[PDB]
Amino acid sequence: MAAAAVVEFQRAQSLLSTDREASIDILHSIVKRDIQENDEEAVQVKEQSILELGSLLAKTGQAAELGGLLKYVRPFLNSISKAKAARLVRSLLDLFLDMEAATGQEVELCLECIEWAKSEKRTFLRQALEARLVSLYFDTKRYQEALHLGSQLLRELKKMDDKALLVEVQLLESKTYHALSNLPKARAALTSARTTANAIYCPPKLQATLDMQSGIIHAAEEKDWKTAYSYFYEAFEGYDSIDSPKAITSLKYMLLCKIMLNTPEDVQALVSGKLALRYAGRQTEALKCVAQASKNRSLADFEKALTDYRAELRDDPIISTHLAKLYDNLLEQNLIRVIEPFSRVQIEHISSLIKLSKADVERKLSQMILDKKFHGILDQGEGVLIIFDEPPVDKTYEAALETIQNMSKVVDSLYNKAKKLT
Amino acid sequence: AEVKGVCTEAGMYALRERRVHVTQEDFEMAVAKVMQKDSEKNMSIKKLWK
Amino acid sequence: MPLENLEEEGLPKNPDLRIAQLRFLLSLPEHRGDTAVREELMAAVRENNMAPYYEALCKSLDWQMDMDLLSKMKKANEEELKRLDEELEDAEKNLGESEIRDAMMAKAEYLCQIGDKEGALTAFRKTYDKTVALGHRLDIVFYLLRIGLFYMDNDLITRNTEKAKSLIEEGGDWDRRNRLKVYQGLYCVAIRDFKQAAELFLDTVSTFTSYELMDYKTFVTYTVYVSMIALERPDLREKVIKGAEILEVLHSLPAVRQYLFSLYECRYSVFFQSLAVVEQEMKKDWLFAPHYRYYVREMRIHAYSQLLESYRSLTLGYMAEAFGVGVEFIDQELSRFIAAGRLHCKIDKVNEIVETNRPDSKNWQYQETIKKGDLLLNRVQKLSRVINM
Amino acid sequence: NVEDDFSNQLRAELEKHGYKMETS
Repeated sequence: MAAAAVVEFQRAQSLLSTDREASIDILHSIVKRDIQENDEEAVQVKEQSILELGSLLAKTGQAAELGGLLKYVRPFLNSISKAKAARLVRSLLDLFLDMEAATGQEVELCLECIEWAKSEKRTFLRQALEARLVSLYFDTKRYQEALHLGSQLLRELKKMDDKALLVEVQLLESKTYHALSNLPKARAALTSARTTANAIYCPPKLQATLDMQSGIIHAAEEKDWKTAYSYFYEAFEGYDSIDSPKAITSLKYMLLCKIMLNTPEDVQALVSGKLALRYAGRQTEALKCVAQASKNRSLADFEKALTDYRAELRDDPIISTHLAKLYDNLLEQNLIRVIEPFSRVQIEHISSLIKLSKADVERKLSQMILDKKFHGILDQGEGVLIIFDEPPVDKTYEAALETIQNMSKVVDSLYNKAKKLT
Repeated sequence: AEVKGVCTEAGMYALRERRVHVTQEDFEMAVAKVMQKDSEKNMSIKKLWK
Repeated sequence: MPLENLEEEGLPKNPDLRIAQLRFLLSLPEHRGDTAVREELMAAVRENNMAPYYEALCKSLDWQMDMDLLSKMKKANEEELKRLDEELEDAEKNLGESEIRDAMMAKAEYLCQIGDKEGALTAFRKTYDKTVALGHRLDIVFYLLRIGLFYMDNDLITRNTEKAKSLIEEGGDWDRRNRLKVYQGLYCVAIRDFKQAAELFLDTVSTFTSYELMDYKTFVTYTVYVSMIALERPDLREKVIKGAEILEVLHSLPAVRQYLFSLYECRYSVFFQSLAVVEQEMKKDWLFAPHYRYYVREMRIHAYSQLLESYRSLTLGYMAEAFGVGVEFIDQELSRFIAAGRLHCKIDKVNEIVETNRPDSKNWQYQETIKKGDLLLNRVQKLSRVINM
Repeated sequence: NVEDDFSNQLRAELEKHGYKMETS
């Protein structure tokens, strides 16, 4: 049939050369073909056919018509009805992630798939699809939908099976958990994933995912920077080959560990050539500008980098969370130095020293009183910040308070037995 | 001892999770971990056989 | 799962948008065969119309009963009645433990549907009594509890939740624990202790995966309204806003999410109009509260607290605009609130300072010590008096 | 006696929307 010749090949070319209009008539021949008719010989033609379809899809130039074509991948997979169908899937998943065929159509196609997978084919094929579904939902920021699906799979089997592909679902689940800011459920999941990983048995794409997740948990959450970074270096090198969007993230993350550690030396070295230049985008400069801002002790420099760079910063949920934690800490460190005399320091003198703007400082201080992240009070009626000085003993009141509460419990017991007298 | 070990091991994973109770996901993982380790220690005709 | 029914009841309680929910409420007894029972659930709704039925009026907004609702009820009791008798007969044949308790539950359902509330409660006790595993005993308490929660009669709810919680470690009925967590939070909202509800709900989401009980997502949304009402910002900040629960769901949260965002931004005009929004969408959507007056006092006092906590001085205009509530109103509430000392403030209206005595100072620690301390003297005197003669 | 706050509920929600414009 078609696998990289005739109808499918003609379509590939048609997207690239002409227009989308041209591709439509062609695609109808390919959908029809996939349904029960397939290349059943595992002597080249077959792996090429699913693959060639994966290249048309994730070509991309995406539009609704192409989404419809994506829905067909599943009958093409069903028709094969062999062991070889599973290997084909694993290979296929990366093309989709780098470049979507369309976000809305793909999530739905995957949810359908899982049912089919559990039944007819092997758990090797089942594990692989779930990793696509979970990654897909995560970018959509339906953080719950992704976790719910992944967890459904784990729950059905773990009785004696682990596999490299099964770990990958769990790596992607950890990533979703890191973005919410929850380490426990992620840490439990990390363990199972690293254990099968120790002995390599995987293509470069799985290795990089295992390295990147181990790194996010170790960097921000557990707080060992040496441990986080080391995994990131491997993750980049693995990511760069098969992937595009993934590789971008991993390089920024490399810079991120070292920014928190607050050494400039490492950040600068990492920015520079390992394979870094190609994936290095506008965000290398966001990460670089924030490092200088922490170092220098300027809060103002930081706010600015966030605003300008924001779309890219926001898109990967993990990055945003990390950047946010970095922001709350910077803000607290810088304040302590200016405030320190106590008394009635004017909001304006501190503002100048701190390296902040007038509008920004007022707001930051306002949040802080409530949080009690400096233990002062802000006076908006006079336009001064007062910091609470040490007062005379609270101790006297507290000991009285404690004694009187214990006696009140006792009184309640004391009365009941007394009832007997009268 | 192996069955005692599966129940106990399950409870340990659930704490990590931030739970106070086991789930299915932990219970099944425990079974695997105790039995494979036993089969690894006990066998030694398996080197590239069965 | 029947938690939807409680959401139907609640919205009419405050008289605002009642109309649509009234109809939806009416449909649930047809299914069940609950005609009589409905009048009892109606009581909980109080401070609005709920009186019209096929056996009553048709004038007010609350929906008429169908001819069909009545007929279905006749069917259901006949069928229940038939099951009970049938279940016993099967019990003689085989094992005593499981089969007999199932029979007593049939009897309780039958009495509970016709409307013999007292009768249902004596039967329900029977169920509890009969020798089966502790795990199975729990399953039977959860149905009555939900029914109890509906009427919002305090006594029924206390009993079930309290025994249910004991059993968990002793039996080892950890699997049941999941339904139970949610059930503990329902109890907790149901008394006028929104304080308990705020700590309870937040825990409930993390330990819950699934085991025969309402969705994960629904709880998170509900967690936010309890969390805010009871908790002040440093507690709130750690728990929900940094915590997992709220972020994962994302969508369906805007009323509540607007509250948290505004509170972070710390522009009080924005926080106050979102207080009102979360009150209308979320807070009124609960029937819960044995005196509604407590719910209203706590939402106003919390929002007020945040504004006053941040600043030792404010000008009157900033404070007054931020609340958005009247001079008459602000004053009227303020007199009640100050006594408590959660606010601990005073208004210099003629120079235009809103001063705060500080609820973190010596003046505060004193207010509590004295208040407790004086009442203790009166008490030593009452105890002392009994003892001498 | 009975809390004036209840009566205040209906009145307070509505006030908020108008008030912010009316007065600074």
